[PDB]
Amino acid sequence: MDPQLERQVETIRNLVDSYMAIVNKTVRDLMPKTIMHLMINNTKEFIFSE
Repeated sequence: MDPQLERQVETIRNLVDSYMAIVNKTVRDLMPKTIMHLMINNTKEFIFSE
């Protein structure tokens, strides 16, 4: 299967790397936004109002 698996393995690996690059961009973006929405702003609301 070496004539096939060699190419199939390389094909899959390149696809995985590209897709994971996209996922890393998305998570880097979401995390600061998620933290601000749920943690910092609620703290400001509590300190002023509660």
